[PDB]
Amino acid sequence: QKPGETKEVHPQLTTFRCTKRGGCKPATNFIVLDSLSHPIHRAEGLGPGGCGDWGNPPPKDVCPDVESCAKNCIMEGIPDYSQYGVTTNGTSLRLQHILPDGRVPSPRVYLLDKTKRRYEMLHLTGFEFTFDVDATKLPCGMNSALYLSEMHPTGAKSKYNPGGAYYGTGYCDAQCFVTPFINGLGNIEGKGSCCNAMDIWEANSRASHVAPHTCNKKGLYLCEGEECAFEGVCDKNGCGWNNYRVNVTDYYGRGEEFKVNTLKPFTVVTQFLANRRGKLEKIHRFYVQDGKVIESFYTNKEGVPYTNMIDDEFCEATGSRKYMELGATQGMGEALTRGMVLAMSIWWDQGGNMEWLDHGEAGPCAKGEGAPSNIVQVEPFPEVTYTNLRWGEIGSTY
Ligand SMILES: *[C@@H]1O[C@H](CO)[C@@H](O)[C@H](O)[C@H]1NC(C)=O
Ligand SMILES: *[C@@H]1O[C@H](CO)[C@@H](O)[C@H](O)[C@H]1NC(C)=O
Repeated sequence: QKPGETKEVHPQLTTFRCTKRGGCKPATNFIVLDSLSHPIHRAEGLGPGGCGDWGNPPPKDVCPDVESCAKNCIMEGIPDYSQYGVTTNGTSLRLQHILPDGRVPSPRVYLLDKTKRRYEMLHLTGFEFTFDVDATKLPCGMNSALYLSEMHPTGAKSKYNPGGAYYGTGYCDAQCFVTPFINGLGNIEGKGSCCNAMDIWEANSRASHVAPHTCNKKGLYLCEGEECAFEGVCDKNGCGWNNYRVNVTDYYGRGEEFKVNTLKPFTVVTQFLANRRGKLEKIHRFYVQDGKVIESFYTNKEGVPYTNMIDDEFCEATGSRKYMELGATQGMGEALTRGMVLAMSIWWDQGGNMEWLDHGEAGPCAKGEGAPSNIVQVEPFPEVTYTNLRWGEIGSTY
């Protein structure tokens, strides 16, 4: 859409680049909200309303073609990110789901490089990514997420998309969802926005999930028809890793009786281990709390290979068919090596209560506990804070 008059004021976030010899060194980065979360309205004289809702093409009368959509739909800058539940303080990023004015911004943001015009590209095969988190105010049904998508570095800045990454354009993931704009351009044919995605962190205070998602396409692919579906170009399900699903029920939760106690803040380490030819082979997650390393659990379920790490053998044995067919752990790693954009978000799920994260086989939450109508009785103001984002050499971030 056309950038409007209103100025965009991005929150600044200090992050770190780490090596064993040099330790962790500060770097200046900026934070940008998703393009379609900025105010999107019609050009002067066309009346009130936006340019389409999630899941659909843009409206045909303001957008009959890309060129008309590019002048008839306006995307305003956000001068005060706090009005969308997004604030920073030095090395910390606070995401608030619900505000006191009653809105539910549910923010999704990306990490911009120091120029503000290009996303920070992370290349993590053979390296590790680490962060500290406070998950106390995330009850059953909430999802705080921190992940990588293979978005274009400038947000696909182009003739009809002059805003680019400065405005948060170019979102994609492995779900191939239909959005009214893709790469900042009206999505006239209602295609889906597809790309490889590494779900580093999807969690609340009750459960923690990790999952790589492969696609057989490089970068953002605009799919049509069956390309967008389950047997198409991307792996919807991913290769999931959750202590509850592998029958280790005392690892993570609210209380001293769990090895990772979500009543207190903790550190989350994720290592992308490669073979001697440079291809990703294993994904290893462990935690640090109160100055002590907390090793990963090992699997404990009949029919699941004994492992403390994500790998092809584990993914295949747990039924992750599309993950294997669309590239497997090596394919995930090839996307990581090309370069990925960091996304952070906080959201709930009116349709299914986030059951795949923390109910049944996945956690301790009861049927209905995760509904939004019930979340607000437990915690009226859900939020998450991420602090000291840092990445680099194996063994150097913690
Ligand atoms: C920013 O962080 C410092 C602690 O490092 C804290 O003392 C201060 O209250 C924080 N600022 C805001 C606006 O919360
Ligand atoms: C789950 O773990 C318990 C031990 O805590 C064990 O008795 C049970 O057999 C395990 N279940 C499966 C399906 O392996």
